[PDB]
Amino acid sequence: SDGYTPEPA
Amino acid sequence: PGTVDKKMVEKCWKLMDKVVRLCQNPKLALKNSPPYILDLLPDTYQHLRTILSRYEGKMETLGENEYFRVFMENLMKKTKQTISLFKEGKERMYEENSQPRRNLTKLSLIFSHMLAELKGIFPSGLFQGDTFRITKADAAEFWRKAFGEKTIVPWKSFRQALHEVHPISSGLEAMALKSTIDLTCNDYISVFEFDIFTRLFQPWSSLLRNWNSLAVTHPGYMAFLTYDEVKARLQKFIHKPGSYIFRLSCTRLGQWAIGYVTADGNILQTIPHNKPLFQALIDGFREGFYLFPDGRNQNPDLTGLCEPTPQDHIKVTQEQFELYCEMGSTFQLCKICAENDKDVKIEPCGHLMCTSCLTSWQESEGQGCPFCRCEIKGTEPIVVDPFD
Amino acid sequence: ALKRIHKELNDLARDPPAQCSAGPVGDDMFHWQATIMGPNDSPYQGGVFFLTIHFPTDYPFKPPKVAFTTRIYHPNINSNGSICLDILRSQWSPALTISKVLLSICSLLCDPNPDDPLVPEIARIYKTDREKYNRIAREWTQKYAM
Ligand SMILES: [Ca+2]
Ligand SMILES: [Zn+2]
Ligand SMILES: [Zn+2]
Repeated sequence: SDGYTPEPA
Repeated sequence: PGTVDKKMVEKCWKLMDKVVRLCQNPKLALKNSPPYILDLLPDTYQHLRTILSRYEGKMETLGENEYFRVFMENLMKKTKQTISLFKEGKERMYEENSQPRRNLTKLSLIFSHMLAELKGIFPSGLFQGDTFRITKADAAEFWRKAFGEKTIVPWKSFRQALHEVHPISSGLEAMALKSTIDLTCNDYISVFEFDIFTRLFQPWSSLLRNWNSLAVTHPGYMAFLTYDEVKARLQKFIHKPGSYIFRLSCTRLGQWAIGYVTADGNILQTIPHNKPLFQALIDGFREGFYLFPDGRNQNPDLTGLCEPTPQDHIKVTQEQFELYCEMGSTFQLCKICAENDKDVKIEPCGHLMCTSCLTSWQESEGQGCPFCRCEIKGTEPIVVDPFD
Repeated sequence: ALKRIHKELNDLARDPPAQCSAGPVGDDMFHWQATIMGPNDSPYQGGVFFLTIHFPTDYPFKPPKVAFTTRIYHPNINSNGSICLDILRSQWSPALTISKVLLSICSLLCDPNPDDPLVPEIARIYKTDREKYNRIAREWTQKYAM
């Protein structure tokens, strides 16, 4: 929960 | 620059402490997120303290280490710089858009960069600098040929060495590069900083062309920007989905962070891992997500550097072969899953495996090389050509 | 999963661990039985212990489930045969082999880790009266392991 999400697919 | 006695390591402490007491100011209300001063300074102190314990009675040989001398000088200059930032800034410190305030954020970045560098060189408090492992191997070979086991070199010494391989065509371009690569802003280049930049700008072969295309000429590149700043900047674009920008990630240095606007108007931030920036930018454009850099209608064509000199193949040796046969299998095969040929090299460690296993390990919340369990700072795709 | 499990079982019959062996039960390659002869640096000396090994389909990115089928008196192993051993949880890595696991389980017999007990009762004995421990331990080998 660091602010970063997974790459857009 | 000057020799480090324990009176000095004392002086830095007193000085870091003042910078903290300033930032604790209720009127300041600094946001808690990286980079965050009220973490960084204490944590740097902790780490220094840790190095000191390790050097007890050896204080003579620690004082003489050049990297450490340079660190403690820069660390002092920077804290001092921060303390007089407040002094002259007065109340303009509390206007979140104030120029003093932006300088304070620039400084937060730097303090962060300094601590990461410090942990890199003295991981457990013991000086590893001479043994530091550069992630990318061409990069490694460059540094070692030019600088030996040196942990740190003056900027002009770095500029001259690099120029011999990748030509810097001007002063302006040289200044832009210094500003990009000198993260601690000390006029020196550490082997650590070399690592970050070569990771950021790979492949090594097209490293200056890469950096020109991704930073110098690119409307989406944001130097010394913060996750919170990236969010604020894209706010003006929340109505134009496909707008995107990108910056160094501070919590994982040497990795890229891409902010973008989504079909429904949210600002999200992602990290390509193990994947080179351009491919991500190329795919992201093609796939609709990364469209208008910093909002601009025009998006750069990076297909230019899409055509890198291929990494070689490793070619198992008669020695290896006969060994893997007496073991019952082929060296070429991934000794993790046992169903695949090794397609990827873990860096810096060098260990070989199949990408499926690498991906499954990482997705499994596993960390570091499944073999030696050193941290995976990089990946290079490869092919093995068997002995037969 | 499979092709890897198959290989571990091969490499296992090539270079057999000392005081340890393992292999599939029936046709099920995900379920093995293992034996560990309690080492001579332990009160379990001269005993013979049975374990089960269950390979999750996650394997080898998740560790195997290993447990004692034979009763053993130990601070790190309970009535259920469950073993508190680091490499079986947090310290797992996919390059590890059953051979390594077993070997370590043997280590844990010679030298238990009471700072992290499964059976709080027994942990206090091993620490306080070590003779008392060795005695019950040798006795449980007597009964169950011999
Ligand atoms: Ca620097
Ligand atoms: Zn594999
Ligand atoms: Zn490794």
